Amino acid sequence: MKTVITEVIASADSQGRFLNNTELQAANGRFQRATASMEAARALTSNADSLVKGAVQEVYNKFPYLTQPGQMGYGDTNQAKCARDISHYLRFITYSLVAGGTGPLDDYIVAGLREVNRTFNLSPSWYIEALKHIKGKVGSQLSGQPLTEANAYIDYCINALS
Amino acid sequence: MKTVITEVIASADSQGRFLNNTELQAANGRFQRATASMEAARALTSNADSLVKGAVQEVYNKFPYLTQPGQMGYGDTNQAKCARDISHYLRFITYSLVAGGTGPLDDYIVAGLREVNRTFNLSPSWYIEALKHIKGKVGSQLSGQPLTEANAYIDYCINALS
Amino acid sequence: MKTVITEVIASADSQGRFLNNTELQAANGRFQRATASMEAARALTSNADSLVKGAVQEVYNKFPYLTQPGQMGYGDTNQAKCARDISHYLRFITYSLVAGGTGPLDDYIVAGLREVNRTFNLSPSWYIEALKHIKGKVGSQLSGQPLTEANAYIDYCINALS
Amino acid sequence: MKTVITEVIASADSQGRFLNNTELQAANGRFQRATASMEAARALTSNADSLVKGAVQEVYNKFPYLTQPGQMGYGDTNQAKCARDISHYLRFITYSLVAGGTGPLDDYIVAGLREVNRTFNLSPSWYIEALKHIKGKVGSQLSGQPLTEANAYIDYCINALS
Amino acid sequence: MQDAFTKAIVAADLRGSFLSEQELNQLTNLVKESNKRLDAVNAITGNAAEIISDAAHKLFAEQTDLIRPGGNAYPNRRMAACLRDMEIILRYVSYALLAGDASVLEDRCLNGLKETYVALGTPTRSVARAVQLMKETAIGYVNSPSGVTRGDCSALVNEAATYFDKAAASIA
Amino acid sequence: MQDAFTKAIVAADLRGSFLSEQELNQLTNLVKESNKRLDAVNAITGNAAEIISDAAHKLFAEQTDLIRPGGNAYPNRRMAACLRDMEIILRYVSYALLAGDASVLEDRCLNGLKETYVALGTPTRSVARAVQLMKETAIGYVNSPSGVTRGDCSALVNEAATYFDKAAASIA
Amino acid sequence: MQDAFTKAIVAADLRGSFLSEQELNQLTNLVKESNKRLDAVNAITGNAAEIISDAAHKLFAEQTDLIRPGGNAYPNRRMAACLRDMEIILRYVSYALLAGDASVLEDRCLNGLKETYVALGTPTRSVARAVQLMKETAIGYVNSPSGVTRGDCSALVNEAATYFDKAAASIA
Amino acid sequence: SVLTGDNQQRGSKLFKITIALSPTLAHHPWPGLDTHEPSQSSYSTIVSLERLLPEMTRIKRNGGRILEITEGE
Amino acid sequence: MNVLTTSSQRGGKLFKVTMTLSPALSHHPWPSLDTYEPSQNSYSVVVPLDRLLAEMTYIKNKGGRVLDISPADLEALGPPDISSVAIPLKVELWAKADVSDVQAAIVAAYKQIFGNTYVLESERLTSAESLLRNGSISVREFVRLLAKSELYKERFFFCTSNNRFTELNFKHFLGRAPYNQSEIAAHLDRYQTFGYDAEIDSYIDSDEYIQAFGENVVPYYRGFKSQSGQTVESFNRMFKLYRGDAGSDTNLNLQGQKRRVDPKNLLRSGRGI
Ligand SMILES: *[C@H](C)[C@H]1/C(=C/c2[nH]c(/C=C3N=C(/C=C4\NC(=O)C(CC)=C4C)C(C)=C\3CCC(=O)O)c(CCC(=O)O)c2C)NC(=O)[C@@H]1C
Ligand SMILES: *[C@H](C)[C@H]1/C(=C/c2[nH]c(/C=C3N=C(/C=C4\NC(=O)C(CC)=C4C)C(C)=C\3CCC(=O)O)c(CCC(=O)O)c2C)NC(=O)[C@@H]1C
Ligand SMILES: *[C@H](C)[C@H]1/C(=C/c2[nH]c(/C=C3N=C(/C=C4\NC(=O)C(CC)=C4C)C(C)=C\3CCC(=O)O)c(CCC(=O)O)c2C)NC(=O)[C@@H]1C
Ligand SMILES: *[C@H](C)[C@H]1/C(=C/c2[nH]c(/C=C3N=C(/C=C4\NC(=O)C(CC)=C4C)C(C)=C\3CCC(=O)O)c(CCC(=O)O)c2C)NC(=O)[C@@H]1C
Ligand SMILES: *[C@H](C)[C@H]1/C(=C/c2[nH]c(/C=C3N=C(/C=C4\NC(=O)C(CC)=C4C)C(C)=C\3CCC(=O)O)c(CCC(=O)O)c2C)NC(=O)[C@@H]1C
Ligand SMILES: *[C@H](C)[C@H]1/C(=C/c2[nH]c(/C=C3N=C(/C=C4\NC(=O)C(CC)=C4C)C(C)=C\3CCC(=O)O)c(CCC(=O)O)c2C)NC(=O)[C@@H]1C
Ligand SMILES: *[C@H](C)[C@H]1/C(=C/c2[nH]c(/C=C3N=C(/C=C4\NC(=O)C(CC)=C4C)C(C)=C\3CCC(=O)O)c(CCC(=O)O)c2C)NC(=O)[C@@H]1C
Ligand SMILES: *[C@H](C)[C@H]1/C(=C/c2[nH]c(/C=C3N=C(/C=C4\NC(=O)C(CC)=C4C)C(C)=C\3CCC(=O)O)c(CCC(=O)O)c2C)NC(=O)[C@@H]1C
Ligand SMILES: *[C@H](C)[C@H]1/C(=C/c2[nH]c(/C=C3N=C(/C=C4\NC(=O)C(CC)=C4C)C(C)=C\3CCC(=O)O)c(CCC(=O)O)c2C)NC(=O)[C@@H]1C
Ligand SMILES: *[C@H](C)[C@H]1/C(=C/c2[nH]c(/C=C3N=C(/C=C4\NC(=O)C(CC)=C4C)C(C)=C\3CCC(=O)O)c(CCC(=O)O)c2C)NC(=O)[C@@H]1C
Ligand SMILES: *[C@H](C)[C@H]1/C(=C/c2[nH]c(/C=C3N=C(/C=C4\NC(=O)C(CC)=C4C)C(C)=C\3CCC(=O)O)c(CCC(=O)O)c2C)NC(=O)[C@@H]1C
Ligand SMILES: *[C@H](C)[C@H]1/C(=C/c2[nH]c(/C=C3N=C(/C=C4\NC(=O)C(CC)=C4C)C(C)=C\3CCC(=O)O)c(CCC(=O)O)c2C)NC(=O)[C@@H]1C
Repeated sequence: MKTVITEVIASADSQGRFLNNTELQAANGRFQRATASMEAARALTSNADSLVKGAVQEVYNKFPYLTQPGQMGYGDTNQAKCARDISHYLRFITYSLVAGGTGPLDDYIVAGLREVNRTFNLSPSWYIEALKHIKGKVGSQLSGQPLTEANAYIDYCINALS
Repeated sequence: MKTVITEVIASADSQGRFLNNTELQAANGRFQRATASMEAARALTSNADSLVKGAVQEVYNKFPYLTQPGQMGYGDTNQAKCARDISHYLRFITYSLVAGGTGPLDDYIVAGLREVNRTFNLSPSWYIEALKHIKGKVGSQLSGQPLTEANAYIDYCINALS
Repeated sequence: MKTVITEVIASADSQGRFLNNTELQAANGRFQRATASMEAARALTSNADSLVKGAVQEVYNKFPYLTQPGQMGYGDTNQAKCARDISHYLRFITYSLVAGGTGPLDDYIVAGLREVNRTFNLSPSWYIEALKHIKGKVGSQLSGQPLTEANAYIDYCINALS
Repeated sequence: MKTVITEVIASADSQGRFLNNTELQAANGRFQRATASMEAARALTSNADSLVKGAVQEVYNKFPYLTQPGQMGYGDTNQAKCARDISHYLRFITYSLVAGGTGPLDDYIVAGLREVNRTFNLSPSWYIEALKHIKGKVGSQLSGQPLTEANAYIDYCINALS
Repeated sequence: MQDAFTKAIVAADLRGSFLSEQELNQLTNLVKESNKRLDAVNAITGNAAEIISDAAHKLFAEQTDLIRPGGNAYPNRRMAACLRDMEIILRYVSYALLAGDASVLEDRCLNGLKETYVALGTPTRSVARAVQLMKETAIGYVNSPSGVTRGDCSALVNEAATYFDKAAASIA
Repeated sequence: MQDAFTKAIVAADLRGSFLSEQELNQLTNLVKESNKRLDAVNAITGNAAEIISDAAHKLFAEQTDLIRPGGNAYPNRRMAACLRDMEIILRYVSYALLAGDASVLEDRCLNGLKETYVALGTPTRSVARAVQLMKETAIGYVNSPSGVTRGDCSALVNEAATYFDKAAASIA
Repeated sequence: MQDAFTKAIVAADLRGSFLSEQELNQLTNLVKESNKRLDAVNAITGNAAEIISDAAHKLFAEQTDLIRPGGNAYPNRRMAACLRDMEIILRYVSYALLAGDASVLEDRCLNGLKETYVALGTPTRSVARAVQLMKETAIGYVNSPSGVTRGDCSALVNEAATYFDKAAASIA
Repeated sequence: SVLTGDNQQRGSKLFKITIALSPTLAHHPWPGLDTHEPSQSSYSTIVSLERLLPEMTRIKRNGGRILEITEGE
Repeated sequence: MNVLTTSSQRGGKLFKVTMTLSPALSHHPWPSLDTYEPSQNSYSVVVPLDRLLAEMTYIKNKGGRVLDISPADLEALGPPDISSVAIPLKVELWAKADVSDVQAAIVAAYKQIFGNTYVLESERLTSAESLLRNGSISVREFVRLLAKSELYKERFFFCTSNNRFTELNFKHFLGRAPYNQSEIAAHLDRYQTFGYDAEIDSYIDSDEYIQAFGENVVPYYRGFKSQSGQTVESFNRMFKLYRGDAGSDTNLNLQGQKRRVDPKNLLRSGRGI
């Protein structure tokens, strides 16, 4: 799993050398940032649910036809799944904030994203809206660096999805 | 040349991916530290000379026989060289403080150190004393993080020499 | 380009051996089949246009919202593209029938399919319908082996798209 | 272990070929030489001790300060070690004469020489003197080819040490 | 490799000298801008996908023939390459932007690129065009973000430009 | 790989849940110690060469036979290896110390080590001994540094110990 | 590799004899079926994507836990593998079907698979289940095509089954 | 081959794989028909999960079959 | 082209200059728009040092542009001797290899894997070497480790282009040079999605690697002798990729990392993509 700390270890390890000043400087960076990161996570974790409702909802407004019978958005099972999924995205994001790296995101969400989505005919677009809608809401509860961090990670997914 | 910034680029580049939040965190670390580092360099740069005199000198006290005729410490040419050399070590150290990485040290001083020293019969020991003596003096002009940084780099060489 | 003939040559060539009976048998297969294949191509080539119209159309019935303003199906440029694209699929299929291999399809259409589609947000689904609708029409103008051949190739794409 | 005999076998073996005239010629060379080599070994083996005493001693004359307290040459343990070590060098040399190759030397003495010496701060210089002093003494007890052989091996170490 | 700091070092080294006080003050101030610098990079990386997507659309609207049978972006396989390339160039540019130095970009990405295009028959001019199209879009984001403390980024913006342009030029 | 943070995550993941507030507070405080943590590491790395050198001397004073013909540390070639190994183990330990987690140490370094030693005929006992000798020397530095703000490092010191000990045990 | 023809040969070889007239008549008959045989294969390959897609849906509707955190099909990465595997097995089965021989399937694909699955903690039962789900869907197509000359494919259908089953068994 | 430490630098779960060796997989650089080594007719290697699929497929196409798979730890 | 004399009758170091010709620089004595002879799109002249400045200014003041300048002495030098690479030599690492044999392999591996390029004591990898010689790692696996190592990346992959890195790779991992534009294209795409490790993996994993020096044989130079499925031109490309003994792949030299094999030459052997 890719976090700042793991990477410097890895790099040190490859060359076969002790952790010298170079790497510690880097580590220090991760730790200083953490305070902001951690704050952001507390904020998302608390409002989770509400964010999720809002998102799922949005998607339907954006793509009305999904809710029509014979479509994917239709019938509760699907809605349940849709909810579940977004929850996940969120969950991971929090994780990544705390871990101080994209690692958690990469391994859970991103790796294999495409093929899963292809085989089950999930349109990336949907997810994206979810995220965007979220991003917008988060853009109220947070501010300054905490905010900035939240965005970074949220986006990271947008880019991976697209 | 290995600095924090170059490394993360390198790592990013190898994997073939954009610089994401992970790396920037690291970079940030380097920049925050710099203020201390830079301070230390200004301090060494100013007292350079005095540090050098003191060191060279020390070495002779530590190894009297060097100054006897037919030895290495003997005759001005050699003394001049001895001075020059230590100056270099210092010079590089400053560089490394500012560059925020061991890079400068590695490429100038360390790589090939052994063989040079072997072929010309320079005893690592000597250099080491020089450094130690220095470290001791620096341990007055500096304080707090600035100091800490200075040490790190000075040591890094001790270890490479030994 | 992968056709029966090219492959056996390739295989022969790798091993470093002359074309022996093994390969010729295979070649013979390709040539016997051709008569049916060729027939199929003449049939598609003639009705091309009509097939295309029908398909494009279908897609819109299947996905009404595409034709609404602010969507992809909307505004002539896009419609033109949509047409163009399907034409291509067809064109290639004919080619492949005649060449007696998937080769033409693979190299023009399939290779890079995913990424193109991702970057421009073309939904595979659409294409698929087009094809299916086609397949259904073709299932009238043709019969017996000629038909069978036509299908094979058409499908091959469906699978590649999905 | 590298001796003439082992090498030709090795080379023959690699190619997968019987020992032909080429190699035997080489072998013949060795074994012809042996008579001289063997003689040399008998001479060193006998005077061993005396050579060792003389050497150790020499080193101290050459580097008086070693015998001062707080140095390496000081206190019996160290002297004992110093003796032991030189014995070894000698021992191996004899071996190599008899084996008719550097093999024995390479594997015992030379491989890892540097790092050992670095980590324990043994100065190559010392050993060298030991050897030189030896070489000088040997230059009396022996003569002609026997001598020549003795030198070769002794030197081989000098070069490895330096 | 190289970057702003390392570079200044190297210069100093050949003179054989400790760093000039003047020279330190370059680096001192360079540090101060860091935060700005970072955000700039962050903006590109965050929007990457889009930047490209966008540029492409515009590239193909202009040079219709690229996407016509017999053109260089046809068929799919080729198109894919063209997209891939754009991305790469961008990726590097970003790297440079962080380093505060063209080098990385010049050595890894640009050097020898032009020749490849010509031998393949890929039209260098069009490539260059794409690079610019990218440039403009990218700056767009760098310069208009949300939730950042408002201030002056110009200095960075221009340096960004230059990188893009070195690219455009050497390819072209 | 793993480290303190990542680990907690993973646990949380299997439960399928957001991180408990309680759990955050572990990490929150872990951060606060960082500075201490870092200095600890810095101390080891700074003294590395010495730590080893020292330990070795003591190891060989005790087990004279290792350095006698027929022993395991003789001749030079072997000796060299033995030194190298010690160092490696140390290197890893440090890594762990920074991560705040044994894993890295266990997985890259300790895993299979015993068996190797066995196959070679290296006496595992002695190896373990060396590791301890190292431990004590290392702590020595961690705990007595220069220019560091005075305060309590115990917590870190003990964790350090544990790492050394996991090593000793699994080798032995 | 091996297949129906080659196999019979090999047997004959060890006896040291020309092929039995009886044995020829196996092969003679086998030829006659070819056309049927081919269409069967064609049907699978044509529907491949679907077969899988379908089976998967059903697999996950049944064993909900596989897709829950802590299950084996979670997270994405794993899911992907699981899909990929199913497909592979299918691919091989088809191969066999053409050859007229299990071998290829057994040797390249099935051999060692159980143990792998075990080591990973993949639940072999579920894998087997999937294979069957696939089987039924596949037969579905083989057995109900359009524009093929109507006749009896049973013989082939059963052989198909067997292949699927060998798979199911050896995995399970 | 017993792993002395995690062979691979890049990290994932590692699995020891024991294979019966075809002459092709490890041909000796010898004139005539190449012979795999007598001492090991059953090479055992340590592999990362990611590499595990490629390694097995390459083993498969070459004569030799997987004797056993064991998790490397 | 070949230059026949190193120096002018009056002492003077000749220098071969290569330009792209322009209609102004040379034109047919024909009616209608002036055309340079097509065959001389890239013209070459050998000029003494004295006239070099004037010659070059004139070329550039017309639409000419200078492709490259090179001393005549380096030019008009023998094509490198293939003596050492005609028969590579080959190293096998037996099981139960004694201390020396393991050393030889290691050296040989560093030689082939890194080019002549020198590896310093600090650069050298103890860990990887450690593993070899107590078993556990194949020669093949060591080779993978070296190409993974930063040392490798810093020289070959981080300085030059991915285009250059591919053929650089081909030569080190396989004696062969690259055949065809396709190989170069495939590797580039692999690198973009899978990344650096997967690309490195794909040469060692490839069957061509397995078929020759598959396991426990240090890679040797297959190119310079006739190989199956190898385009004839590849053999010529091997002379461009491999310049003499005591010629290396060096980031260090001025503009260190460039392409030995021109893109056009690759296109000749095969096109399609
Ligand atoms: C929401 C925007 C839309 C929606 C979603 C939806 N998803 C599925 C099925 C799956 N979705 C996922 C996604 C994940 N599962 C994971 O484990 C992870 C990583 C943590 C992700 C991102 C997966 C794997 C599936 C496949 C099977 C499964 O869910 O177990 C469906 C069902 C489609 C089907 O064919 O079964 C739906 C509908 N639901 C909506 O209403 C929106 C349109
Ligand atoms: C000082 C502790 C002792 C001393 C030094 C001394 N040095 C040399 C010769 C060399 N010194 C170096 C060192 C460096 N040169 C470099 O380029 C670098 C990196 C920037 C270093 C660290 C070198 C390379 C040489 C060899 C070549 C040269 O002449 O420069 C000597 C002369 C020995 C000789 O035979 O050349 C001496 C004496 N002088 C003393 O008296 C101290 C004991
Ligand atoms: C029809 C089902 C829908 C539709 C299609 C549409 N396509 C594009 C753009 C492209 N489509 C392709 C497809 C091909 N072009 C090729 O050369 C090949 C291989 C031979 C294929 C399969 C490509 C490559 C493009 C991208 C380049 C381009 O500009 O054409 C668009 C325009 C996308 C845009 O963002 O402008 C559209 C709309 N149009 C419809 O009405 C349907 C929804
Ligand atoms: C004699 C000129 C000086 C001296 C020697 C001395 N040696 C050591 C320690 C070691 N010496 C060796 C050398 C060898 N041991 C071997 O097995 C071989 C190869 C066969 C050699 C050449 C080694 C390995 C050591 C390390 C520990 C050990 O003694 O085994 C010392 C002790 C230094 C210390 O503090 O460790 C000394 C003093 N003694 C003198 O009086 C001269 C200066
Ligand atoms: C898109 C903006 C334009 C375009 C691009 C294009 N490129 C290729 C093929 C290749 N491009 C490269 C270039 C690179 N190699 C590197 O290492 C780097 C970074 C330093 C780059 C950017 C290479 C090597 C190839 C050949 C191999 C491959 O295709 O992967 C094509 C395909 C053409 C062909 O015949 O291969 C295209 C289309 N051309 C356009 O049409 C756009 C204007
Ligand atoms: C320039 C294109 C835009 C802009 C930038 C801007 N940023 C700041 C200040 C900060 N921005 C950051 C961002 C980071 N610092 C880090 O360590 C990282 C990596 C994790 C990032 C992304 C931070 C922390 C600061 C300091 C606090 C803050 O956000 O204000 C400023 C303020 C002035 C200055 O830094 O000197 C500015 C101006 N503003 C613009 O006009 C553009 C929108
Ligand atoms: C020193 C305290 C003791 C000692 C060490 C010693 N080790 C070897 C040989 C090896 N030791 C290792 C060590 C590692 N393998 C790994 O995977 C790791 C962790 C990642 C390590 C640290 C290995 C690989 C070997 C074998 C090959 C090698 O070159 O080291 C020896 C030499 C054994 C021989 O007979 O050649 C020795 C001596 N032995 C002692 O005497 C001390 C008690
Ligand atoms: C513990 C073994 C000993 C000890 C440690 C100690 N350190 C601090 C505080 C700091 N230590 C550092 C060091 C670094 N931070 C970095 O980013 C880097 C890498 C470049 C290093 C090396 C820093 C910056 C701090 C903060 C400022 C300061 O130095 O005080 C403390 C103070 C308490 C705290 O947690 O901050 C302590 C106690 N002190 C001892 O007495 C132990 C022997
Ligand atoms: C899906 C129906 C079920 C399932 C599959 C699943 N497999 C893995 C991982 C692997 N599965 C294989 C299988 C193969 N390797 C081969 O060589 C072949 C064909 C020759 C097969 C069939 C292998 C080797 C792996 C491990 C390495 C790899 O993925 O390439 C997983 C993930 C296991 C993990 O922890 O990574 C899964 C999920 N398991 C289920 O949950 C389904 C019931
Ligand atoms: C069996 C599952 C179903 C079925 C099969 C069936 N097929 C035929 C006859 C033929 N089918 C083919 C197919 C091919 N021959 C080829 O060379 C290729 C590859 C290019 C294919 C796809 C052919 C050529 C024939 C012969 C002519 C014809 O189809 O009319 C039969 C007829 C009996 C026979 O053995 O010829 C049958 C029964 N039909 C069903 O309804 C089954 C469910
Ligand atoms: C016309 C059908 C196509 C076309 C032609 C074209 N050619 C040029 C430029 C040159 N063409 C030549 C050709 C020759 N020079 C020779 O001496 C001979 C016979 C011995 C030939 C056939 C040359 C050498 C040039 C370049 C220098 C010159 O002008 O003589 C151009 C103009 C290129 C420019 O940018 O200058 C063109 C347009 N190109 C087309 O557009 C048509 C498809
Ligand atoms: C010393 C007398 C002068 C000098 C030498 C110098 N050489 C290099 C670099 C290399 N030189 C070689 C040499 C050889 N390669 C071979 O294989 C052989 C014969 C088999 C030889 C003699 C090579 C391969 C290199 C390149 C690889 C590398 O540099 O690592 C340098 C370093 C160049 C640099 O800028 O780093 C130097 C300094 N230069 C002097 O100053 C002396 C006049």
